Amino acid sequence: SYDRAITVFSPDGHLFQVEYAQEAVKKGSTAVGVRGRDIVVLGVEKKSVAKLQDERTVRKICALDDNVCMAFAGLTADARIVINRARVECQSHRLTVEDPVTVEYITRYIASLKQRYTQSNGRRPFGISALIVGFDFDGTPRLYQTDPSGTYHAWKANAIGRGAKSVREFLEKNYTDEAIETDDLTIKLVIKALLEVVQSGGKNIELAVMRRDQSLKILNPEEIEKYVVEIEKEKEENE
Amino acid sequence: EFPMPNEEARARIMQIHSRKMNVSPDVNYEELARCTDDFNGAQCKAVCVEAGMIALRRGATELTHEDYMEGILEVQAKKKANLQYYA
Amino acid sequence: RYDSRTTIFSPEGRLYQVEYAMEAIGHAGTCLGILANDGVLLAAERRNIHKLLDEVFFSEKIYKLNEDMACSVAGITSDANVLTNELRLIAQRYLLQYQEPIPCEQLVTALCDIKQAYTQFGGKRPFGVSLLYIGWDKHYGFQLYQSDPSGNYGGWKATCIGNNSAAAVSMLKQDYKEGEMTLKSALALAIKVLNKTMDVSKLSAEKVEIATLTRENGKTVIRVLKQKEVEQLIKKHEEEEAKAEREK
Amino acid sequence: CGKTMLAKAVAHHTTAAFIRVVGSEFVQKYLGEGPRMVRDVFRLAKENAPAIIFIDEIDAIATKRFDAQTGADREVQRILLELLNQMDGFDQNVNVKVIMATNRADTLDPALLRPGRLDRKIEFPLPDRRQKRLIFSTITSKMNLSEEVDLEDYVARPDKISGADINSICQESGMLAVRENRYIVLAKDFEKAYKTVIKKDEQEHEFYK
Amino acid sequence: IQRTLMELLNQMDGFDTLHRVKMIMATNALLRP
Amino acid sequence: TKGPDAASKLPLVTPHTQCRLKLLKLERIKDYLLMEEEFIRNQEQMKPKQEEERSKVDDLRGTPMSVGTLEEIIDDNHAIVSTSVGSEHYVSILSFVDKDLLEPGCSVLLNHKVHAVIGVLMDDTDPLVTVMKVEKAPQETYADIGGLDNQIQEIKESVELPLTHPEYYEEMGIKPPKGVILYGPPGTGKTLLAKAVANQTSATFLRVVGSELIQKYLGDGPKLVRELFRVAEEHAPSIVFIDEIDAIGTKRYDSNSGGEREIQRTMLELLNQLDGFDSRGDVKVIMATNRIETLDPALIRPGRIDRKIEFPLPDEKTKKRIFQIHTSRMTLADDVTLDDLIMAKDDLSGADIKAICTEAGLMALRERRMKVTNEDFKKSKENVLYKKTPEGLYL
Amino acid sequence: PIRALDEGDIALLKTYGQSTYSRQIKQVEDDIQQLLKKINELTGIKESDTGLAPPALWDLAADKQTLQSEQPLQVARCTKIINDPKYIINVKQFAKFVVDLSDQVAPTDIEEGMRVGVDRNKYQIHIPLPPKIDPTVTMMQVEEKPDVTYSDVGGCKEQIEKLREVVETPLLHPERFVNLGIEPPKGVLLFGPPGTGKTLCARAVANRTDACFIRVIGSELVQKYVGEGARMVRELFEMARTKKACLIFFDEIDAIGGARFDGGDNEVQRTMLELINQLDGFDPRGNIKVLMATNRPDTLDPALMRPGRLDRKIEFSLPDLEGRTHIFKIHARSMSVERDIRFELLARLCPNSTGAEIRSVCTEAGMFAIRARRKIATEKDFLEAVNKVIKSYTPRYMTYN
Amino acid sequence: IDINDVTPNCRVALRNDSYTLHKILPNKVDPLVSLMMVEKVPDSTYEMIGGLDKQIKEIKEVIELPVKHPELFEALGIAQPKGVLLYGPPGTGKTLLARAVAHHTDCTFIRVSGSELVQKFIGEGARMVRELFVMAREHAPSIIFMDEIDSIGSSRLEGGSGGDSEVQRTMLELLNQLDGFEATKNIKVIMATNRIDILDSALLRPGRIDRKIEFPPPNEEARLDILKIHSRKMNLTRGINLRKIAELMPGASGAEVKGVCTEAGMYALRERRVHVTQEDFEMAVAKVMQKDSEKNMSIKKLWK
Ligand SMILES: Nc1ncnc2c1ncn2[C@@H]1O[C@H](COP(=O)(O)OP(=O)(O)OP(=O)(O)O)[C@@H](O)[C@H]1O
Ligand SMILES: Nc1ncnc2c1ncn2[C@@H]1O[C@H](COP(=O)(O)OP(=O)(O)OP(=O)(O)O)[C@@H](O)[C@H]1O
Ligand SMILES: Nc1ncnc2c1ncn2[C@@H]1O[C@H](COP(=O)(O)OP(=O)(O)O)[C@@H](O)[C@H]1O
Ligand SMILES: [Mg+2]
Ligand SMILES: [Mg+2]
Ligand SMILES: [Mg+2]
Ligand SMILES: [Mg+2]
Repeated sequence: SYDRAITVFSPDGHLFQVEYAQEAVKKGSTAVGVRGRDIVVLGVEKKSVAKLQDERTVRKICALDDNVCMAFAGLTADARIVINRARVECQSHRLTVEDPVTVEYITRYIASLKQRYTQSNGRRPFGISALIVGFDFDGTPRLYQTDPSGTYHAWKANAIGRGAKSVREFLEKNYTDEAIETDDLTIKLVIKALLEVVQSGGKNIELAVMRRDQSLKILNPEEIEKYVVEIEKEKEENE
Repeated sequence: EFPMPNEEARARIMQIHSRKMNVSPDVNYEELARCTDDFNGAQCKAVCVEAGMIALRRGATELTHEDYMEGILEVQAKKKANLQYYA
Repeated sequence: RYDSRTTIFSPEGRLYQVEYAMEAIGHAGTCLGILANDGVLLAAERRNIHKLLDEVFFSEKIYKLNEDMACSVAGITSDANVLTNELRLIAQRYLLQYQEPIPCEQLVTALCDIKQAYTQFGGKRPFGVSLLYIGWDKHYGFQLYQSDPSGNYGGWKATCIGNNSAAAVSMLKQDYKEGEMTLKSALALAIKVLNKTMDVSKLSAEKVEIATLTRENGKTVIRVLKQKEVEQLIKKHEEEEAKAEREK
Repeated sequence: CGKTMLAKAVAHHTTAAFIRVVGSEFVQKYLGEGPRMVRDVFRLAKENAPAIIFIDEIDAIATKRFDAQTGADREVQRILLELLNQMDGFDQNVNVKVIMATNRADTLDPALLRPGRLDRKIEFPLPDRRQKRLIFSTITSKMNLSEEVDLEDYVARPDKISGADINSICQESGMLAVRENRYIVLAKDFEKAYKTVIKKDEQEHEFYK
Repeated sequence: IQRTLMELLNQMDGFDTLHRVKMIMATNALLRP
Repeated sequence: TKGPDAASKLPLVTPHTQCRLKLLKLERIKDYLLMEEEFIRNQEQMKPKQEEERSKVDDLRGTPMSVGTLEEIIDDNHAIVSTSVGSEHYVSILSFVDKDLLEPGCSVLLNHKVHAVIGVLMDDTDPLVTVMKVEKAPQETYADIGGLDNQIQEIKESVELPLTHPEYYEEMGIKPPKGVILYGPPGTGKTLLAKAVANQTSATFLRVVGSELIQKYLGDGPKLVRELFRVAEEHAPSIVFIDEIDAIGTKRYDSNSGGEREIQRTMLELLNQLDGFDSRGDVKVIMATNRIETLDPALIRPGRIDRKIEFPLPDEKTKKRIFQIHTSRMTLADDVTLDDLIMAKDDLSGADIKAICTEAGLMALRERRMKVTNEDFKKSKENVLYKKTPEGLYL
Repeated sequence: PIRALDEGDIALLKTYGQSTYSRQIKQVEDDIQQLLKKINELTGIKESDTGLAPPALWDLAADKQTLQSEQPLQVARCTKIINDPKYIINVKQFAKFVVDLSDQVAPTDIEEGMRVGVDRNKYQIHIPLPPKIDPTVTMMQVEEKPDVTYSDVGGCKEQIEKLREVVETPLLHPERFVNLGIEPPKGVLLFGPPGTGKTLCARAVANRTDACFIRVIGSELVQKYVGEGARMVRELFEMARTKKACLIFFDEIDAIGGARFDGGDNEVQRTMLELINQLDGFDPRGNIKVLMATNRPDTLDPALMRPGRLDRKIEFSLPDLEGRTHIFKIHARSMSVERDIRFELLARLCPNSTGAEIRSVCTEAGMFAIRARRKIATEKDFLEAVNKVIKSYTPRYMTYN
Repeated sequence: IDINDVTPNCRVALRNDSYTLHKILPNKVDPLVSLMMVEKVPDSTYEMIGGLDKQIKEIKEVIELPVKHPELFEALGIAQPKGVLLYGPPGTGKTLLARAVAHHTDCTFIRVSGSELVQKFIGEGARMVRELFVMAREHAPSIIFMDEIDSIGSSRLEGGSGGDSEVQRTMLELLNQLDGFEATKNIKVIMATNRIDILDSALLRPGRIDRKIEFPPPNEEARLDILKIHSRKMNLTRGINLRKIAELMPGASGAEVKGVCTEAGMYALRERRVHVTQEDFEMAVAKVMQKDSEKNMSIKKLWK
């Protein structure tokens, strides 16, 4: 009886509506992000769109600024709003402070907006979790995850959405300094992270690759094919 | 009609059921009656009995008003604690 | 239950009011659109075909928004009118600010943002209207856009909204040839689909509206087919069906 | 309009056993007693056949079956299901006929209006300028009446009144004639009774209209 | 429950009306003859 | 004492396939059965004292012997017994009756004419309870369950290991779990696990449904529950399987109906037998339900139900194990790759996996084949599953 | 387009295939089943035990002598005496008769209202009988002290104190109350969440009551026949009154103490009303302290919960951290644990958990340490048990820090 | 009397004086459960079902094949199917198919339909189910037909005042008798319903309802077959084209097809003739297939 209002505390001090908003994130396609020394990658599974529909409008990885990008989970309707407000915020921050927006700052503002939307009745929580990464630290790669609650955290590597637990365990098992020593190895690591929960062929794995002082580079199907071929070569070498 | 005892009725009932017990002259039965809204006669008798037992627990030879208030609390199974936001 | 208001999240994390609004869309009349190489069209079914009802607007289901956009409508009539009025307002506002026609997707995104805001803030019910969009723009050309009551849109080549949507969409996916459809073939396919999408037989012209979008000399003329050409398409489909059963 | 009266006429004119129940009789407490009574009625009709079952005011237990979410709500659906099974189920009745009377006929379950269960759906409309004349003549035939009263004056009036309203008009006319210590019914008391019975609006609070 | 009362008052009670026995109900389209 | 009345079962035959070794094992079992029949048939026939005493006791008892209830014991040779009609009689106790077990409330045996106590009805079990006892153990063993390794381990550590190896629990100082509930989606393996437990157990097994525990009369429900648990106590190592506990385990609430309150009373008697005044004894209770959230908290609280064993829908490995088990008897083809059916979306249960095999065999019979193929399996899958979901909202 | 199976198809399907050993195996299986049935039918006795004494114990041919000489006597209570005096006897449900005593007994022995034995032919009174004692009610006594004590209850110091103050101290030391003129409560309602230890406290009370402890079986109070439950309650209270300072325990009082409504329970409500007027009303109850426990006190009749029938209402709330630590120590005293187990940490890891859940945690820790072949349960096993018992039945915890 | 035939719960006869067991007698059956067994088979035959041939063949793979030739299932290594559910729009032939099965079967057919299992007292429904399955096992092989299974087989509602818990207890007893601790041998169940989504997931699960046979509304050829079946005894005129009548009945049910024949005959009865013309069939098509629409364009125009 304590889960029908956002501003009502349960006897054990639980805001159950916020947790129910969290539950919507787990119903979205997985997004995997891992940062390297000179690379930040955003793995995303595709839902194998209908044969008679265009994928161009089902974009899940979007860039807030010229050098910060985010991948979300949960409902697309809330995610689009969050991304639009984040873009407006980074542009406004550039206007007031000529320095480019920081990935930490944009993460903090996204978390603040989510928190403001889970602070009163008559405002449904944003049921999306965002994986914000970027080289905005001017020489330092950063990765961030915003829970729909309004809390953000810095992760060396993290996963959100359906099957996030398995990918998180995988990454905890093999995210090492040696694994991310080069960009190609980091991209391969993203590929192995996404393969286990997304079993399928090509076009089901979308990777966003951003290099230092560069722009977002959504890998074409040919590139993910060559990387998955490389992974198959590695596993056949292992056997 | 047998109604729920009012303030005067509750005070009189507590006086009746405390007649056999050694009670301080300082007990304000009018204050007790105010503190026991929606109490029937049986609950007032239980208030007196529990006040007597609370006095006996402390080894007090005579009852006190605070003993009666604690008995009022114990009749409805309520427990009073020092709340951290009530100062 | 967890459907008292739209802001309530189910323990599984589902907006029950939003899902209710979408499931309610099937009550609306059948609307569909086919994207062809030379243009895009919309097809609608008139549920109300009473002889005492006069047809004065001829556009009860298909609305013109901009000089290069049009939209079909399926859902609550009042919400439909509100959304189309807002669509015209956004279109003219963008035209005033930028002095160029809207790139289709921007206007659809504006409506979807408004609808999402309605399903997010308390005290407002979600807009129980799902509407298809057609238009041409300088960036990607002809596009067919779908809108849901939740504000989730998506690019599509051919869809159907309203009564018996699933069957129409399935047969669309079955017999649509990507990149090999002309406007005439698209019209024939739309008529074929609308024939058995609705239970009414013979596909009366008075019960069906079709509007087509074309790119002629950089003008983007929006044409609503009159009863004559609709009846010609009906007779063409009838003769095609007669030819098909000749093999039997 | 004369539904129950026609069922009464059928009961009087038939050589088969007649069973008369009300749809409200089936709605009981003690779950499983409603369908038990439905089954009891149908089995009773089966034992002494041919038989006729008249379930008047069945509109109570006839509403379109929806997803009932309470036990009491499921009880009426269970009653309707038992009635459907008894009418057209595994045990074909044979030689028993079921007559039902409602006032809506559109809120009823489509399974009940199935051509295997309720073959004929006969409409009993409000009497028109013809049926009203026949009703007036039939009712007033036994009444003493008078030479000066002309029932055609009252029949031609545009007021839409059922046969029960006609009977009430005639009974009030008799009461008015008897109140004035008169054994004859004339135009004046008949007219006053007509005006009294016609007044059916009561309050209506003046703004619904 | 109301319909049951409607049927009870419209039963054969007025059919026989044995030996002029009336009903004197006391309390607080039911008002027609 | 009255030790456990374990269900009887024959030794299992391993080969399964209709080979010669299976025939030899079955012939050996038949040979032992024939030897037993011959021995216990030639016993009484070859056989050619106590007869005088038995005859004297039988003539003194007479026939028929009425069954009454002992009310009071007045002297060593006099007592008040109430006949089944409710009338008490001051009768005499005959010498050939144990005065030790003659206790008030017991069912005494009375002479038809004099009504003197001539014996005591020892069992006197309610016939509605003695049916619950399992006599023929089910043939489903633990080898008939695919996956469910954790569930099998918990159920064993609760009901089987304490009997087989009590030393671990004795040395550890812990009393083994005496109550388990098996909950999960329908067709997952709850009743299968209970059947396997009954097949493997050496203790007496009592199976109820939770709907036969409800009786028409007022006090007969709780009385039946008490009689069932008394019978479980009589045979010291006992397992009571209450399937479909939702039937009576539903949450208590203020109900304005005699039936609902009586059912709540039955459940209260059940959970007073489970954990109340007096120790329950060496009686372990297994409960099964498809809806544990609707159960009364007092019923499934620790102390009554110690292990809440979850039974989730099978995953890929469990689905493969169930397919291997349920296609073992089938004459499978070569092109049949079960992995295509094992994949599924998320909702293939163990019960569905067996219906898939049955339907595939039926489709093979349709084509006059006794060897099922891949097309048969896919047709069976798309024929046998009945579904019921969110729309395209989440990305 | 599927085709039905024909007789030739059936014959081929049952023949064309494996048939060298299938027929033999099937026949052997069937005849093994038949032999099993035949063995069962041949033995099929399971001789039912009857109360037959050892042959040396009876060895009596005089049993026939007493069978023939002694006559059975119907029991009946002499309701009214008549003054040759006549006697009106009530033969339970059979009938009422006006009889006279046989020559064996004297008129002085027979008094009004006592139950006597009468012959089945003339109904003459032949022998007076002791007053009826109910067998079910007399078995409602405990007479066997449970082996749990107050030291086995942890985290209920004040609850145990109040319970003793009602049911123990007035019986043991009535002087501490009569001097101050204090009338002790005669009833307790132990209410709280299930598993908090109210039944355990009742058992501890019965373990040291040193008086008559009566545990009331709720099933017996609910009888099939009308008016029998109220009668049973009446005899139960009478039996309690015969004894000195009786103790009566009603566990799960909500079984019969449900709120009245308007046939429903009726008979159960009548039994509850009988218990209500026995506890308080005319005819003072006497030295009978009643004990009642229930985990759903809200469903009880307000008349039964009235503080003249259930005077003291003790709440068994969830234990605090000190209480949870005490319960952990109590339930791990016999456990083979290590010396470094921080039971305070385990108590803090079970925020809202009853003592039953603590015992379940200890049992699961022992089970975990048994699973791996270890004879000592480490703190890791207790942590795993706490997880499995409390936590089993991360993104949500991500918000808290 | 051999003691070995005196099994528990049998009704023995005892002499007037010594109560001597002298006859074994038929077993006791609850009188309400005794009338559930079909004694006079229904007259509906398989040839009276038109348009449902696949449905008949699928139902005979569970009702007929497992009991007539059980050796095939042991040889295949599969388990015999036990239950079939017939679901579809009203008047499609579910009860007609159940009546035809009860006519052509050699097994004991037991009918228990509607609320025969819904009793006032507590536990009576469960006891009736238990004794029904005991009776079915005694007369094995047997077929239980549960028509209108929505009455007791609806989805389990949570407890409370708004709860059908007693009917749910009866349903749970039925569930255990269908797939529980004790397996049922040579007992098949047929269930019919118009709402398959109302039924509980535990009742529809495989093992209890192995095959779900759907009865869609007859197509044009199926409608023609039903028309020819229900007009076989009718004196059709020479200019009767029953195919056109089938085309004039789109989306009709089997009961409506029969009602059309009945009304076409009733028109001839009205005109006092024993033959029917095409016009009679066409007017009956209109009289039977008369639907009710919204009648208020206001409500119709809420949705564009
Ligand atoms: N894990 C499994 N491995 C093998 N067979 C299984 C498994 N789970 C289920 N089955 C099969 O499914 C059949 C039906 O399942 P079962 O009797 O165990 O149901 P349940 O879990 O008790 O559910 P419900 O009581 O709702 O029917 C079993 O007889 C068995 O053959
Ligand atoms: N305070 C406690 N101290 C020690 N052990 C406890 C405590 N409370 C409960 N327990 C343990 O929990 C077990 C079950 O508790 P108990 O039988 O007393 O439950 P209850 O409170 O009477 O609940 P219910 O409502 O189910 O009757 C006891 O046998 C005991 O081992
Ligand atoms: N496929 C069919 N072929 C022939 N007659 C049919 C068919 N379907 C229905 N009917 C006729 O219509 C009636 C349908 O009633 P019934 O089958 O009992 O309804 P339900 O299927 O809803 O139980 C039957 O009397 C039957 O004679
Ligand atoms: Mg009427
Ligand atoms: Mg089961
Ligand atoms: Mg207890
Ligand atoms: Mg039917």
